Amino acid sequence: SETPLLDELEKGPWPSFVKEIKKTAELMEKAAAEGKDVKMPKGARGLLKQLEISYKDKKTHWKHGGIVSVVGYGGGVIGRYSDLGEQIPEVEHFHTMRINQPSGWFYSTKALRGLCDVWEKWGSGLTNFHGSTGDIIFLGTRSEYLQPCFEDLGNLEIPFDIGGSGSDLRTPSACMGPALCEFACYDTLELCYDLTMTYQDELHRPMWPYKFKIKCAGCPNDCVASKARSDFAIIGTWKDDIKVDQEAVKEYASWMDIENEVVKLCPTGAIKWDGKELTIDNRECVRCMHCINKMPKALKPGDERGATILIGGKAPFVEGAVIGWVAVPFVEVEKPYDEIKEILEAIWDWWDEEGKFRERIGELIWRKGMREFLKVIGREADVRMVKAPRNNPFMFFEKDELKPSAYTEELKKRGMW
Amino acid sequence: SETPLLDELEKGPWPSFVKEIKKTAELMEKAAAEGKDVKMPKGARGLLKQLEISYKDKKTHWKHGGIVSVVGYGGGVIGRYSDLGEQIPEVEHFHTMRINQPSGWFYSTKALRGLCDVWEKWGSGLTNFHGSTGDIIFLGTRSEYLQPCFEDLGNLEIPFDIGGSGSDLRTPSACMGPALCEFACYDTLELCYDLTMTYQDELHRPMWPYKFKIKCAGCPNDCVASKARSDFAIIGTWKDDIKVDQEAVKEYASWMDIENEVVKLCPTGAIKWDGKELTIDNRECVRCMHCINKMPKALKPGDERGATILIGGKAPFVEGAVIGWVAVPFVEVEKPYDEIKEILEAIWDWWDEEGKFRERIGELIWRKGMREFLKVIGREADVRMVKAPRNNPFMFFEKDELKPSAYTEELKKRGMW
Amino acid sequence: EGVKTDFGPPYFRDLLHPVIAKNYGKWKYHEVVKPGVIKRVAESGDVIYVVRFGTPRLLSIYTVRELCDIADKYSDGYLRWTSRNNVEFFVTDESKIDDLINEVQERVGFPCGGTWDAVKGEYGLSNIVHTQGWIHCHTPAIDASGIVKAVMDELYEYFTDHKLPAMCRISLACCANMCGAVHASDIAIVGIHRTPPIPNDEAIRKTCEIPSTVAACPTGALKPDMKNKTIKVDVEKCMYCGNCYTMCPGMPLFDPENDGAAIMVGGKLSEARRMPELSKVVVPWVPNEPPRWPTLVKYVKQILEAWAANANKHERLIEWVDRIGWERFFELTGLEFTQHLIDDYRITPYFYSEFRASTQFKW
Amino acid sequence: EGVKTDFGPPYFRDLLHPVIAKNYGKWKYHEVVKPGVIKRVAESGDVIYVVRFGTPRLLSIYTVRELCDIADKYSDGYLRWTSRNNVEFFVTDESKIDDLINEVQERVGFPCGGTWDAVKGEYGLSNIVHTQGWIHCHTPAIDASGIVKAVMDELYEYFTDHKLPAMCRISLACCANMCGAVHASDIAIVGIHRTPPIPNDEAIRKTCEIPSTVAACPTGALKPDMKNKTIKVDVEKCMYCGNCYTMCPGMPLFDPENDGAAIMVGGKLSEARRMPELSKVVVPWVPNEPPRWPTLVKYVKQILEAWAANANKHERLIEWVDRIGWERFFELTGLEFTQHLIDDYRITPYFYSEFRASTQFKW
Ligand code: SRM
Ligand code: SRM
Ligand code: SRM
Ligand code: SRM
Ligand code: SF4
Ligand code: SF4
Ligand code: SF4
Ligand code: SF4
Ligand code: SF4
Ligand code: SF4
Ligand code: SF4
Ligand code: SF4
Ligand SMILES: O=N[O-]
Repeated sequence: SETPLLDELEKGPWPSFVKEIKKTAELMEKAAAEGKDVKMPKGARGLLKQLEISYKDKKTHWKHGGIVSVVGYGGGVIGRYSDLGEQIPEVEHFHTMRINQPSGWFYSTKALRGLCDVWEKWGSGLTNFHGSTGDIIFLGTRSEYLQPCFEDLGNLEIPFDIGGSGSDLRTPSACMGPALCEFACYDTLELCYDLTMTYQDELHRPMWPYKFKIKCAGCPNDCVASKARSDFAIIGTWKDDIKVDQEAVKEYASWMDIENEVVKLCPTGAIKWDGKELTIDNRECVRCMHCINKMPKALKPGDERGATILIGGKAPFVEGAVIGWVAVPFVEVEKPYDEIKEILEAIWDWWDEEGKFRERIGELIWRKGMREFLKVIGREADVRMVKAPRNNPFMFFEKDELKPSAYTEELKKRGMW
Repeated sequence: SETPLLDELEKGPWPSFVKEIKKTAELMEKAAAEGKDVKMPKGARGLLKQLEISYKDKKTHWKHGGIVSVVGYGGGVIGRYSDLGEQIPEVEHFHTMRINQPSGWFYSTKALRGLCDVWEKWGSGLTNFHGSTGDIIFLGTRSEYLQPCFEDLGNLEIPFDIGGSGSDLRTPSACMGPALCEFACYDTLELCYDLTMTYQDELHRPMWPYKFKIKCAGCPNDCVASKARSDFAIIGTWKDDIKVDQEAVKEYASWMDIENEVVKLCPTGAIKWDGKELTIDNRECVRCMHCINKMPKALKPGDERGATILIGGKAPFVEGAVIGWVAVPFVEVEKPYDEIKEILEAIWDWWDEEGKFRERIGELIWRKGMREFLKVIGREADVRMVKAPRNNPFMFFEKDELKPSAYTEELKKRGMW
Repeated sequence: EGVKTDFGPPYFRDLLHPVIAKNYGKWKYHEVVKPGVIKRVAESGDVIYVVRFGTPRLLSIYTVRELCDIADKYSDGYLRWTSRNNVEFFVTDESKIDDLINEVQERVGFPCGGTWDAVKGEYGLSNIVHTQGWIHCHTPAIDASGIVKAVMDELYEYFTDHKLPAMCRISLACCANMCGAVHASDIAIVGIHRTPPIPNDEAIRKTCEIPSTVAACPTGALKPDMKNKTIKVDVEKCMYCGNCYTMCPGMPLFDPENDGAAIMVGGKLSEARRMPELSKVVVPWVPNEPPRWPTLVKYVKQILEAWAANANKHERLIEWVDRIGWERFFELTGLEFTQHLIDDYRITPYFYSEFRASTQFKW
Repeated sequence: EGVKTDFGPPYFRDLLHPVIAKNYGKWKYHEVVKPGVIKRVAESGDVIYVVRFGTPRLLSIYTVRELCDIADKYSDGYLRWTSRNNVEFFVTDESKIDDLINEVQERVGFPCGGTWDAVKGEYGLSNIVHTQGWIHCHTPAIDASGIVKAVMDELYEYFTDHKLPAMCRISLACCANMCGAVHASDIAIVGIHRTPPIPNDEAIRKTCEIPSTVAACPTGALKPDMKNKTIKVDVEKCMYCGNCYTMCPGMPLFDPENDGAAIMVGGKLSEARRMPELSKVVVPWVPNEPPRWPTLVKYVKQILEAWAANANKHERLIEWVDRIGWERFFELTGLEFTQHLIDDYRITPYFYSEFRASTQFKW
């Protein structure tokens, strides 16, 4: 047995990745000997053997990556070199290309086939579907194949451009929203595609202090984990009354325990049911979705729709893990999204001019404070930004908020104003 | 009038501090004119006069204090000098002396009259009953009178010592406890007296990086505000079942809305009332006092009593305001309180050794971590100490917790172990 | 001989009314009879009435002497103060309670009250814990005694009766040292500055130890100026805490026109029903306007009135907000939210939010 | 001529199944048929059946080709993936539902499931969002796809059915970089180190950019060498985050023996019933044990099996803890609380705790 540890992971009910890898090189090496235009046929097996050794050694066998991209773009290709790069010569390079995904990961078969032929010619055959950020991951290629491969993606009948990496606008992503879902408060997919197009430059050519991510969720259920995994989370919401179908409720309440499962679970006691009628107090609704989740045949999001902007989501490095906090309580979402774009560009001009090296936006706001952030985006402070007012009196005051005094004149006289 | 702004504050129904000042001035001047032995007859009126100038300028007229004390102590008197000493010489010096109060501010008239007799002779006649830390305040005397005043205090039939100030143990204080209160879980007055006398030297002779405050509350209602106002908050609690008189509950049940006022207000749902019997799931009780507070004829703290120690309570400066957090879930409080004294002395030795200039114990624990603190007091980590476990994986490990490895041998070989 | 030292406070047990000494730790129950009057019943059958009066805290020795005569007449020569500076007398003869209250009212002008009753669920406003202000302190932004007097004149009826639905503590600190309980009070008045220090180089040199003055600044606003052996302030980083002035007389930042008070709300110390909580700023600033401070008093009463009008029984301010939210809180109190109230005090560690700042836990 | 650039992804809108296209953003309701099949009814009366399968995330292009062969047979040459890396099929004629379910098992061996119904209140464990591990990443402490295949074997059952009282997300990251949803999942597996980096002085001068390496350290354990032109690591200040190694190849902290996973718990993303919450470490370290990682799998199951056994309908892991407290959580799950679990990550600001990390608010 070539792989007496990876082998024992081809066993069991859950579909094995090892069998996915074993299958690939088996079919790439068979292809090559059939005269097929394959440039890395030993792709997966190079990877297979390196993986078996790492299981033995319980350590990685990849070393730091030398900068290598495509022509004209700064990002989208993650380099990688194997520290066994001569024992296993075919893993000397095993670079990944991040490929931009169609909004909401929708595909026709045509689109995917065209993707497959390119990677089988220029890559290892191994992919990832999908990446956490959203992109399709083409897994394992060499320095002098990236450019031809991208010429080919870019000459496909259904073409694919590169995703983003490094210090740039990452590939935006969006939940299925209006494609399949009846809670969708706006067209998540259109917004995501539009944004991705508008800021192509910003995505392909890193110039920023660090990376900036965007995710679009159609309702507060947040099916793309936007608040946790993007710096700028656009979460669908509504302002008027939840729409209630009163006969529909009655149906539900023939069998479903509406009192324990809905009333007693609403976080603000906003929803009441007396056996006869369902009442919602919308002044007391925080729009958590639960009641609509429970009874989608009865309850709908209200008519006056748009989205809340949560700023600053990020993994812990350097200053701690962030679930984004309220930046813009409500914003309209209609094409070409100029209200959203004004925000985005103001934040980026400011972040580029003020940010440190590898400082995420969330961390700049923590550094510079919310008053500067709000001034930049031209919005007023709003109680909804905080869970509670400050627990200490150490407030800054604008010099113009101060009453003119002998002391203020003294400060001006000295040049301390 | 000489004092038209302060005269305003002789109006209105609340008793007036300005009438207290005026009464003192009038009667001190009258005692001195009767030939009584009064050294500062003009002290009170000069305070009055300077206060009126302060009300007009809307600012303090006291300057930064030079140092002053009684012979043998380095704490207990707060020097204070008026920036108006030439205009108003009678307040050129106006030091306060802090006088250690009896536990729970219990007095006899004989004790108080001795204090009034000595203060009339040596000071302005003005007092605070009491300073926030607990001390009697003797408000305003001269440097030359401090020592002779202290000598009279100590020679009274019921003598009074000076309290704490500076970087010392401050005067401990206590709630009335068992003297009057049926909720008391330990002898607050006795513990306070005992700590006061045990640590006289630490109190009278500051030696530490900053101040340290101890406060004794007989039960979780915390009627001395220990968790906010002392570094070391000794809070009475119990370990066994609440005691319930079922007849008395029914007595309450006849007029009180037990369900809405007791049952629904219990933080943990621990207490139930079905119209005939009351039940307490004591494993679910967090001993908040609410039910006992509500039904003191019916419910009592359990028999297995002691205290919880909360560490670190302080005002904001420098690193922020602190309500103390659980250091010691349960300790016994019995004379001569060796386990409490052991904890204290361990903390004060560590803190004296590691503390920075003007670092409170709270800040030191923030700086060094709870692991070091717990080792210092020889206690083990307990879940009751946190509200939630850490929201990140950046944990320190003891070198002895690590599996022996080639890498650990490498660290030893280099002297990094 | 040499002077006696290290003898400590007189032992309290010798200053206790004989009925209190006898029944110490053997009480059956207490019962709030009427505002200011609490009956305590011992297991022995002894009954003691504890009668409470409000005081201005600053007392004349002649007042203390007056209270002594009263205590001799009605409470056998024994009394106590409370932890909020109210004064209490102990009466065995219930037929004498009213004679006492009337004699105190008349002789020293102190009102009977400052109590509350969790049993009936009816609560008085007690005394305001406050600091020295301009009477004795060198670093105050506001006066203490004038403001307490002004606020208590306006809320007087709340002290003498049990008119509120839950406990409400009001406290005052005359600067951000916060010397008392402002940091954990239902309503807290806190003195602040709004202007940075102007380094006086000659005073800093003569009197200030530079490194420990520099380290007292919470924001990094201070740096040493080696060349001139002094300190420079970065005004962009200064939020006027005054801490550098506590350390160093060459760092004043007082401005009588811009010094003032912030109002904070929603602190809680007791465990009952809900965990303790630090107070939170809801009014950034109000000016000093001696002797009556009408703007400040007006906001304190506005806040208290809105709370008392909508609170359920036992629901203290922070609990009321737990129920309704800050959005409705700012609406019902008529207060404006501004950026000042968004917390930016950077030095405090997040992990403190994960420590258990309370004695509520399960065994 | 030059290569086409800056053209972006293809338009989702032309890649939409005809029935989905016509009825876009005009749906009436969904209705889970049974685990792995969601019924979707348009406003126009149209009915489309969405059927969900597990995928390994890592996929051969031949499996992608074979997923397309199934796609022309059962869903008109149309399919999507979900945000959790499952694959969904768009069936019209609802007899065909079962045949597809069969064929997919027959071809790629991907189980039907990963669904839940909020309406019923029966929930399935869905796929595990994971990272790259030893397959491609050069700073892992654990391997992603292996552990993922190992957990999903023992738990497999939960995926194919609806055997849970509330939603449960499991997530994995292979280092502290914490890619994926790992800081906000009900159960999280986070690769850690336990060993400080031994600097390689030769690699630093040649590859690393000193000042930004030192500046990358969250605890300040790093300080540059003036001589020498290297970086020294104060062992006492390093918590093995591995960040220095990201910025500098000469800072390895790998120790095959003392690398492992921490298990974290109690995260939440959705708003429903209770606010979003970051994950909390509840098990400090479990070893790497290729190939099954039995000890990692044990604690995961045992943390899950004990929440499942106790949680009310809709009560997610963090909501369960809201209910019992942490004292009871540790008991019931059979876990040990050690000092490692008290937070000491200094740099994070307390004020973040006062910000509203949630869309839940009133208008
Ligand atoms: C590709 C992907 C692995 C995966 O399969 O999940 C990935 C893997 C890497 N991430 Fe990431 N991150 C991936 C999504 C994420 C996410 C989640 C998301 O995007 O939705 C996070 C948490 C959200 C966030 O960004 O904070 C994430 C947080 C990080 C961290 C820490 C960021 C921080 O500020 O704390 C590093 C940042 C760094 O060192 O550059 C990072 C950087 C990296 C590097 C470039 C590390 C390196 O030095 O090589 C990764 C390359 C591995 C490779 O060769 O594929 N990655 N990373 C993920 C995206 C697939 C895609 O391109 O579509
Ligand atoms: C007199 C008293 C105010 C009052 O009238 O009630 C007081 C007054 C002073 N306090 Fe205080 N503090 C008083 C109790 C408190 C309390 C509450 C308590 O002890 O119950 C606190 C909050 C808890 C704490 O200590 O942190 C308190 C926190 C402070 C602070 C902040 C320390 C910190 O860590 O942030 C300062 C700052 C300092 O020490 O430099 C301070 C320092 C001062 C100074 C010494 C500063 C000064 O000289 O300007 C005060 C003297 C003024 C004077 O001339 O009389 N005082 N101070 C209180 C004590 C008298 C007594 O013996 O009973
Ligand atoms: C006399 C005094 C103790 C002392 O040693 O001096 C005291 C005495 C009592 N306290 Fe207290 N408390 C005293 C200050 C406090 C303070 C400390 C403070 O305010 O600075 C608080 C903590 C404040 C906080 O929570 O923010 C305090 C929080 C309580 C609680 C909680 C109320 C709540 O609902 O949260 C109880 C329970 C109750 O209401 O029955 C309480 C209950 C009591 C009881 C009823 C206990 C008993 O069984 O006798 C005592 C009669 C109070 C009454 O008027 O009904 N005591 N009590 C205190 C006098 C203050 C005054 O003159 O107004
Ligand atoms: C398929 C998918 C959308 C997409 O691919 O773009 C999705 C789809 C739906 N989600 Fe979701 N959610 C999807 C990711 C999520 C994830 C986000 C994530 O994990 O990355 C969760 C957030 C996890 C968290 O909160 O930590 C998520 C939080 C919800 C909520 C919250 C449940 C709760 O009680 O807390 C609802 C409520 C419900 O109906 O149960 C929900 C319900 C829904 C509904 C029912 C909406 C609707 O009206 O049709 C969709 C049907 C799924 C189902 O099984 O009932 N979905 N939604 C998601 C991919 C996951 C998968 O294939 O397994
Ligand atoms: S976030 Fe809302 S709209 Fe988007 S998929 Fe989830 S439930 Fe549907
Ligand atoms: S949406 Fe949420 S908060 Fe609003 S009523 Fe329904 S359950 Fe309650
Ligand atoms: S703390 Fe407890 S024992 Fe002390 S007075 Fe208050 S209620 Fe009584
Ligand atoms: S003391 Fe508090 S927690 Fe315990 S039962 Fe009474 S009300 Fe409930
Ligand atoms: S609060 Fe400030 S002003 Fe008032 S006494 Fe304390 S230190 Fe002085
Ligand atoms: S006033 Fe406060 S913030 Fe300003 S310089 Fe001094 S200490 Fe620093
Ligand atoms: S978590 Fe770390 S190891 Fe895993 S993929 Fe992300 S960067 Fe690589
Ligand atoms: S491992 Fe982390 S903590 Fe240690 S030196 Fe590197 S960056 Fe700093
Ligand atoms: O004397 N103030 O702690």
